[PDB]
Formats: sequence, C-alpha cells, structure tokens
Amino acid sequence: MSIFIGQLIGFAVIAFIIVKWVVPPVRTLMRNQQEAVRAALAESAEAAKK
Amino acid sequence: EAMLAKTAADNRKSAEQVAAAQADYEKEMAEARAQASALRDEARAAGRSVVDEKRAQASG
Repeated sequence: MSIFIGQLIGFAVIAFIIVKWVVPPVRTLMRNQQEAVRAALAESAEAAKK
Repeated sequence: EAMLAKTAADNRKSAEQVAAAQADYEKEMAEARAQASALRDEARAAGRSVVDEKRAQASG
C-alpha cells in the first residue's frame, strides 16, 4: 500500500512534467500541422478560383 | 500530394491564361488591322486602275 502511494504520486509528478513541458510542444506541432494543411486546402481552393 | 501538384499546375495555368488572353487579343487585333490595311490598299489600287483606264478611254 505504501509503495502504491509512492508510485501513484511519482506518476503524478511524471504527469505534471508531461503537461508542463511536453504537452505544449506537441500541441504547438499539431497546431502547426493543422494550420499548414488548412493553408494548403485554402490555397488549392483559391488557385481553382483564380 | 495530388492536390498540391494540381494547385501548382492551376496557378501556372492561371498565369499563362491571363497572359494568353492579352496575347490572343493582340493577335486578333493585328489580324483585323491587317485586313483593314489590305482593304484600303486594294481600294486605292482599284481607284488608280479606274483613273488610268478612264484616261486611256478619254484619249481614244
């Protein structure tokens, strides 16, 4: 039980680290990719219109 | 990938069509101007022939 508490709050620390330092960069990468594909799509539509 | 290639091709096609509109406009207008000039020149030549023939007839 004691080791369960220790590992549980260690995993809490790990999750804190992931959300603090790892989630922001991956979210930024996903945002960049989504914006790039949305661009490509809009550019294709505007090229067809042109 | 095909959409990107088509976008590039369509941008190139749009540019070349905006150029070809002017190109064909100029070509057709040059043709019409040439037709007008040829008509005027042949009219002048026909009038010259008319006056020369009438000169010969009057002399006779």
